[PDB]
Amino acid sequence: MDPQLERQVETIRNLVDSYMAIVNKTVRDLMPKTIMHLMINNTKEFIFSE
Repeated sequence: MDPQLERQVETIRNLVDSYMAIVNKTVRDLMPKTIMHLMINNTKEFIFSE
């Protein structure tokens, strides 16, 4: 299967790397936004109002 698996393995690996690059961009973006929405702003609301 070496004539096939060699190419199939390389094909899959390149696809995985590209897709994971996209996922890393998305998570880097979401995390600061998620933290601000749920943690910092609620703290400001509590300190002023509660």
